[PDB]
Amino acid sequence: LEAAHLLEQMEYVFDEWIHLCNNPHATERAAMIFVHQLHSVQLVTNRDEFLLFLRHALDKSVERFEQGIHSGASIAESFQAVEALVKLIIIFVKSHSAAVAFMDSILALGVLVANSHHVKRGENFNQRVFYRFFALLLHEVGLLAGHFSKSHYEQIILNFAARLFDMRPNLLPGFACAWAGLVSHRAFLPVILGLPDEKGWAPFTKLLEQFLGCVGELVKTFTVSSLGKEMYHAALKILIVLQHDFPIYLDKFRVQLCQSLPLHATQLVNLILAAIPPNCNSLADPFQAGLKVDKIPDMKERPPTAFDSAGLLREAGLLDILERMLQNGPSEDGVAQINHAINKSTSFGYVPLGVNRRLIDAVVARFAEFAINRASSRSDSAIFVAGANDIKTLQMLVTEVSPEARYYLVSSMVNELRYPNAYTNYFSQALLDIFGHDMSDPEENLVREQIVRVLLERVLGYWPQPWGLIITILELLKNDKYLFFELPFIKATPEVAERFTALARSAA
Repeated sequence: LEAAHLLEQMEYVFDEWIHLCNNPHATERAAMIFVHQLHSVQLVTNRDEFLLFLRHALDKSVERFEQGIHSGASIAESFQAVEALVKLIIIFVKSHSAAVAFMDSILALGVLVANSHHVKRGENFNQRVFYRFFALLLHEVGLLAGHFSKSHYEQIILNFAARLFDMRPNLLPGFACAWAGLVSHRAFLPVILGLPDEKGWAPFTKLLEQFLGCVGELVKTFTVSSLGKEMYHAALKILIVLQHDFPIYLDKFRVQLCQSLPLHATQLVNLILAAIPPNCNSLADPFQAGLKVDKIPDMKERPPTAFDSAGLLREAGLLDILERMLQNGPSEDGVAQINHAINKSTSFGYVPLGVNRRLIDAVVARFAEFAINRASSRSDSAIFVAGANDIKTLQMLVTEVSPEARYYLVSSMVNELRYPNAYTNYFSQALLDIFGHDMSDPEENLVREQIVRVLLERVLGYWPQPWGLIITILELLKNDKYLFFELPFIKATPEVAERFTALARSAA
């Protein structure tokens, strides 16, 4: 009843504020008179009444924008309503942590209004006005970087990353394009990763995994719509930027990002893997002369990882048995217990169809870590040992594991061989050892078909490949005993053989 009058008062105040911003014959002093007057005439006494005013103002800004666009006015002319709101907002944040709590409340406010216009108008949602709102706030805060303390500024950035996640394409699918532009925005993306001690890497990787996953699902459904193209192109551009500007982050969180993407999305995944650290200059041409990988310094260095492989296994309660198998050699009961946990994603008439990706990625990662400890202890300082228990543990693992499940098992190892490092080194030696194990046996031959089928898919595409990818395959080609040419898989596909032969003829 009386509540209707209150809203009409809030709307009237905001209208007067817009007119002041639009009037060129207005003095600069006029604006600060308006804001001081807001508290004296009891228009806005409490902090809640201010938020309510800002709730209604952001709502009107959206209505004003749609009004302007439909009228035929320029897009800049229609933005003046939401722009006037942001200006008033900035006035209060410079009046001063209260400022951090004030910024956070407005961010959460924008989320509420965005969700409101998506609930009330799902198909009639307009991303343009809401994107402009958050984009301006990102820009203005960046200008006030010197004002806030070093700790207060970081809190605002982290809170911004928190509020962006509250507007997921899963929860706000009609805001996906704009949300993508906010994650890739030059006022947020560089500053979140720019924070010291990698404080912003964890919030950012959460947004990105939602983003990459959103694209991946679109891609799988054979999209032709502008949405899919806009979303996929945004994915390409953001990964290209991340690779060049922040290669260390893309190297450290490589596992988490690949999981968000479907495996067959080869190009998107390749952008993550082909990334190289700035310090590394050991990148040599695989084709050149008689290149010997064993004589490389960075081949023993351990790349950084944000992946918690050890913790994920412990949480699954399978960490203890794996380490016991890495010490005591492969055990039949052990592999079977790991395999069941892998295929689990039990009751009467129940069969598993899905495979746990992350658990597999955890297991694979542990085989390399145990090789690192060995190298430090040994006088030979070699990472890979052909007669060790772990390589036989991995050997038996690939054999007894489900065909679909072994596909993810091998794909994990190939994903690890990238630029010259210990992980690339270990899995390059390990993947060949499995391929060379019991070549005469028919069952092992089938596994060899699964390995080449994965490798062939990665090199089939016309794009820069990882270093370790080419290195491993060339060794698989150059070696006589491997007889890759006369593998029943290579005998099966003529077109794949054509592509492979071209690589074999470039294999100087």
